[PDB]
Amino acid sequence: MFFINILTLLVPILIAMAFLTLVERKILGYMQLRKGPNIVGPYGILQPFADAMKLFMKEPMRPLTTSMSLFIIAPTLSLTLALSLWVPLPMPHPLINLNLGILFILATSSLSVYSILWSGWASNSKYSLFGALRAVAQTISYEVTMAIILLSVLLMNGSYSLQTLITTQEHMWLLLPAWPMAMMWFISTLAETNRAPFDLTEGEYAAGPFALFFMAEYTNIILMNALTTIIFLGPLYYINLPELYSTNFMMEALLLSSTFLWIRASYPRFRYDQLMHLLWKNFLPLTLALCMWHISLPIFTAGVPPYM
Amino acid sequence: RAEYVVTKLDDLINWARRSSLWPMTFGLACCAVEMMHMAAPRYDMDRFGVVFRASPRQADVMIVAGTLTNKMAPALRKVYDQMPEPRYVVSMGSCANGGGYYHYSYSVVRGCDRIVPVDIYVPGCPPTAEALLYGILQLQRKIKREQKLKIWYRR
Amino acid sequence: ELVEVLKRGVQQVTGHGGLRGLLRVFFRANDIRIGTLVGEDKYGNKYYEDNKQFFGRHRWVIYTTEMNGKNTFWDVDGSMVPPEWHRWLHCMTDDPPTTNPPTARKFIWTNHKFNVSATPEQYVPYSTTRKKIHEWVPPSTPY
Amino acid sequence: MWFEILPGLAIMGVCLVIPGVSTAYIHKFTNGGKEKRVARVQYQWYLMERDRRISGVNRYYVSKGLEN
Amino acid sequence: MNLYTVIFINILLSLTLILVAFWLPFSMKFFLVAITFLLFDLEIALLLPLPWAIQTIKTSTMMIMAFILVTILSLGLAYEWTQKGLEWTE
Amino acid sequence: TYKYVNKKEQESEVDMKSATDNAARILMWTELIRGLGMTLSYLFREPATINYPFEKGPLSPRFRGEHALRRYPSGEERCIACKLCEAICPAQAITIEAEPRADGSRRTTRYDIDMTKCIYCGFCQEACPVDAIVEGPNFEFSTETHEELLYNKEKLLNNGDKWEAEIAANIQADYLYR
Amino acid sequence: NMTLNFGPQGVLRLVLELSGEMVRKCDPHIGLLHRGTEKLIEYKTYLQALPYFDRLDYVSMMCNEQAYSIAVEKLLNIQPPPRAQWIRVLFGEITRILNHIMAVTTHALDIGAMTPFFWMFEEREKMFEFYERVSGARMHAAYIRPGGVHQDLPLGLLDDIYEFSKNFSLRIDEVEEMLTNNRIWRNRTVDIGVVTAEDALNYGFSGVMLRGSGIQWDLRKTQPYDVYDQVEFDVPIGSRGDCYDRYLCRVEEMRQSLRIIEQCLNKMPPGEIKVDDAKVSPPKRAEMKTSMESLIHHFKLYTEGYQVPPGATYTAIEAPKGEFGVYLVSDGSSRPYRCKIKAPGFAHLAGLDKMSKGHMLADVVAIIGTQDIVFGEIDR
Ligand SMILES: CCCCCCCCCCCCCCCCCC(=O)OC[C@H](COP(=O)(O)OCCN)OC(=O)CCCCCCCCCCCCCCCCC
Ligand SMILES: CCCCCCCCCCCCCCCCCC(=O)OC[C@H](COP(=O)(O)OCCN)OC(=O)CCCCCCCCCCCCCCCCC
Ligand code: SF4
Ligand code: SF4
Ligand code: SF4
Repeated sequence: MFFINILTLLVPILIAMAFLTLVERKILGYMQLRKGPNIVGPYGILQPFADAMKLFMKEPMRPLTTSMSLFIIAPTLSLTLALSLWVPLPMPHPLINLNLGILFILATSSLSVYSILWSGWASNSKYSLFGALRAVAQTISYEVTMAIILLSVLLMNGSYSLQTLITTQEHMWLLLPAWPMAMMWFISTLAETNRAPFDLTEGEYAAGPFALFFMAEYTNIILMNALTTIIFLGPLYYINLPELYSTNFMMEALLLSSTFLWIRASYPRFRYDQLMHLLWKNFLPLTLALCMWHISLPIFTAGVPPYM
Repeated sequence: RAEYVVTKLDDLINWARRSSLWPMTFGLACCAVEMMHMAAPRYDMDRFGVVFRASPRQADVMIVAGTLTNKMAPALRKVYDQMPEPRYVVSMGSCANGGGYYHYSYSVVRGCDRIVPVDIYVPGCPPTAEALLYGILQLQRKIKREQKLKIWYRR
Repeated sequence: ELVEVLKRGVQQVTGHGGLRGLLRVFFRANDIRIGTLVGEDKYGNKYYEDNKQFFGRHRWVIYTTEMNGKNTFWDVDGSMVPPEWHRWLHCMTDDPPTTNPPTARKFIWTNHKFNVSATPEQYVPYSTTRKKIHEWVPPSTPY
Repeated sequence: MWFEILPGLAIMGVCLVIPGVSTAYIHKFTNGGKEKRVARVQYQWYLMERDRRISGVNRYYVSKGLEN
Repeated sequence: MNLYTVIFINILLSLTLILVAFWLPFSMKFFLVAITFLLFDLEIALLLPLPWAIQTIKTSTMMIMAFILVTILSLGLAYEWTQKGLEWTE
Repeated sequence: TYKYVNKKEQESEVDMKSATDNAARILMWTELIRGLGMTLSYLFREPATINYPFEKGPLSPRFRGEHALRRYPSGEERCIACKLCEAICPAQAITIEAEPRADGSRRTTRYDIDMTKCIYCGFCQEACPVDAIVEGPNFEFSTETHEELLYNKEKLLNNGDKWEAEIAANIQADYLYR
Repeated sequence: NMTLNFGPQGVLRLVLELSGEMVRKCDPHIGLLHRGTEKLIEYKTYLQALPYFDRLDYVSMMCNEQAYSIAVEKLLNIQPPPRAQWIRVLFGEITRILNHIMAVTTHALDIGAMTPFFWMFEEREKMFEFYERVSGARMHAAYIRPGGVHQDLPLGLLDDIYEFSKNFSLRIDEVEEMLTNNRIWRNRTVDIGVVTAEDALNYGFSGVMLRGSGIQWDLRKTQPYDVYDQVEFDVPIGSRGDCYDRYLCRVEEMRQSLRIIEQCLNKMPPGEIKVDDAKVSPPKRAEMKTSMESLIHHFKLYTEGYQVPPGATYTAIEAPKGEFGVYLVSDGSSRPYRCKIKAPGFAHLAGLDKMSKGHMLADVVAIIGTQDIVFGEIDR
């Protein structure tokens, strides 16, 4: 039964990424006063399969000055992490019920720098290494707030578990409080996923590797929006209606993933220096201040949460 | 017979390769504003599956748009070589078809067909985005009319 | 005003030859609009009109499934449109052949040919001018 | 018009709803019509092992009650 | 056993995809950034146990120590700022 | 007469009201939600796209596309081999060679155009004193070889016979402007 | 020094010498689009050469035909009539709008904001429709010729242009909402590529690159050439000489173009369209086919065109990118002896290196966009 559960978890998220590609294209088109894909299949639902076939049918021109080891284990690692992140997620009951689950998320997210850096060091150049260093620095820098935000918001629920946030928001979202922490969390998800306006790394791989990188990217997108939904937009949980919880979670995650593309179409890009100034001069001060605020709140209020 | 399933396999491969055409837009001159107008809403390049502009390292088709000079030919050839097989080329305009209004000049290549092999020639100075789209669909059909697996089987 | 939209939609769906015609249309021309049939040409193509759509979509055409021995159920070209309908479809006119017919002249093609860029009946160039310099030919008997 | 992105939005929504209800149903099936008991500390693990030992069929979810 | 199974499955799937792929046919600024990230990640390490520390009785002490941590971290940040360590204008 | 862009008529006020307004603009991300709203509005409009092979873009009776060699109602050709087209063609794309025909007339033996040299300027049909060579309406004549675009008297006469039912009408439309 | 070659793989080749992330040396490379227009023109009549100007600076093409027309008319010592002058002004302003759409939107595209491109190239299509309705070609309309204009306007064109001018303003506002006050746009543009007025002058700049630094120089309010002296419009000047000021200048220019088009439409006069001097401009076809002299003139004009008394000129046009000039030398022949084209992008690229001082790699791509660099007018 467990292998069946694993299949039910993995297959749909991959399908959902493959179709999130199409949703992005169509939304950007309609925002640009055009349609997008209409032909290959009814409304385009065959275009992702077409593209997958095309890529995987191309011929890989593997750079000659390179290392096959780091050439193969970079996208393998990326996809492995992007899939193993979806495991602990309570939807509402999790495939693997972990304590310290958000910490597992932090770590398995921070482990992608290794691939995004080995790819560059493998490609024998200096421009690719420059780009890789810069992207690594960006991702690293934003991991700091990605961590502190949770460190401060996990004091309204005294546990690092994801199955406690359901009862923590059994009456009210964690957005009304910490809406300044969300606005800083919703963005570090863009910069972490190198998503516009933070795409200074994609604005040098064969068909298969490029496809794996694409899959990892969009999977991480869906997952970050799912974390937002679970944490700051706690859906409904009636003990007998996991169906209800899952429906609401899906709706909110789709809202968020469409907001990402809304933004991509709406705004220009950033400049690496200004992108780093943003964090190190606007997000870290406010983050530390609100961290102290949220360490004091449960004290000068008698609302310090429990450890079950 | 194996012939039936091999025909169907080739048909599927060609469907994918023709429905996921990604262009490298080697745009040199006034035969590129028309490609832009073709990506624009009224023609929506992206509606058939042809992305607006991708990287020259993961592209399938290559649109040569405008006058190719003797100072620019080596870079175009290097791009063609870097591109991954199976790769196709489309020559958009008189300049790239035969040199056009500068055919008798000292700094012009009298046809991109001397630097790279071409599959579809689009005539005009400039050819409307409608004509460029017609040419790209002609390329789609040229792809749909391939028999790779058949020739490898009856070899 | 939403139920009226749904009604317009269901009539747009059922406005064809049932499910078979609906699938035919939706899969050849990714569109299920309903319009007025102004005419039909010798080659089996149909030309529809609707003046409430915007400029560029107020006229359109459904091509034939066969043209001069060719399965055009999927393959389709704007080169199939003969001239008289080409001129009304690219909006050079407000009047189609049915009302404004062309000038009946011989030496005009009765059967239209589409693009032949690679078919065996394509165009091969050559020189139309005869030989200029005629050589000398000696007799077939010696001395 | 804008109502042509739904063919994909709904596909993704169904694919994102499947995991949750699938896991819930499979839990209810593998654990005797009840949720999968969680063990955040050793006390709950002890209770679970004890239920398993008193079951007589080596399964923690076979509740016995007063009859025994 | 279950975590092991899931991660093994993911690794197998990735390697299978990447096999099919082939079988079908100096500036000190970045260093300073890395160092600052170290000095903040270790602070995260010292800051993570607050959900267990705020369950204690010595609240007047946890308040104090957490405030000390955050304050001196902010001061170090401000100094790295004043000394032009967050500029990028070579 | 001139104007100023990015210049204020006078200094502003540092009042708490305006300072708080600017601080709200900064923190609450106000000037960006309006761009989000513009994109949403555009999402909720009708796109300008058209099915190409079924819906065609609009043109005019003056469009300069593919070439054609015309005839008279009798069926006789019109080109009298006067070479004005060859003499005005900027790209030197027209090659002509004429002779006296057995019926004693000025007619061509050779009339070649190179579509890889034509810039599609119309000067040839501006010069033709008989309306024999015309840059017709067609634009969908792409090929796969560079040798199908070297036209000749035969190809051009076939194109004329093909498209005369349209060329004649467009000329009837526009000939009063020229 | 971390040197690199950037731009190709769309004919630009920058050679950049950096220092970390800063930019120390920018060496542009030229001649990737050099065809030999100025030499080919020497083997072609004064009419066989016009298309070359439509092909130079290919986003306007008519403010290009116009300069050549004015130069040849200055030599011939003729002048076209009022209706031709008004049509020519109207369409020059339309080309201005096209060019400024192009500039702003490709700027925002190379920066990252891409939706204006698609929102505005539809309007560009609608104006190519005018181009075609009047000339038969969407872009390269060999429509403005020495002596006036080839053909008159069809009977349903001014109404369409009015319907278009009605709404182009709301479209500009749609774009301004997204771009002008966006903090990210302002950060990408403000204080970038600053340049002072005296250095601009000494570097040879023209147009927005002049009047974004406080200078007051427009070759339509000064040195006017067409009936522009009969129409009103403002010239927007800047205060700091940065990309933001130039953006605002181009926008307000797109607005003054509508202000001029309203007047051109309302004041369109009747009459002929080309000088009735059949030794310069051909006669009509009925007169050609009924009158001997008209037919002789047609023959001579389309075989051995009009002869131009010797001399030299430099006729400057306030093109959307600045002063477009033509040093045209004439012998008493049907063909010219020399035609040198003055393009602003030339000096603008020349000054790119100084304008990219104390800036990163991602600001150079905006410094370029602020010049509207088209390489046809440059490489020629
Ligand atoms: C060639 C390509 C190479 C690429 C490979 C990339 C693989 C990386 C995949 C991501 C890494 C995931 C890291 C796993 C850490 C697990 C942390 C965790 O929370 O597990 C703890 C688990 C539960 O304990 P707890 O939550 O504290 O309380 C339970 C009481 N009810 O209690 C347990 O301890 C469970 C038992 C531990 C299971 C961990 C196994 C992790 C997967 C192993 C990967 C092996 C890969 C091959 C070898 C790697 C190289 C040597
Ligand atoms: C009890 C009383 C006291 C309690 C204590 C708390 C009181 C409230 C404190 C106020 C909190 C303010 C909100 C916190 C975040 C603010 C961050 C911020 O302001 O960023 C500043 C930065 C611009 O800074 P700067 O360049 O200097 O401005 C231009 C100068 N003219 O701005 C930026 O660069 C941001 C870049 C944004 C780019 C992407 C924008 C996308 C927006 C999409 C919508 C997101 C909406 C949120 C989604 C929620 C997710 C569920
Ligand atoms: S063919 Fe004409 S429009 Fe195309 S690039 Fe050459 S000159 Fe420009
Ligand atoms: S339209 Fe073509 S063939 Fe005719 S004169 Fe112009 S360039 Fe020559
Ligand atoms: S101008 Fe007309 S009649 Fe004279 S040679 Fe050319 S096509 Fe023939």
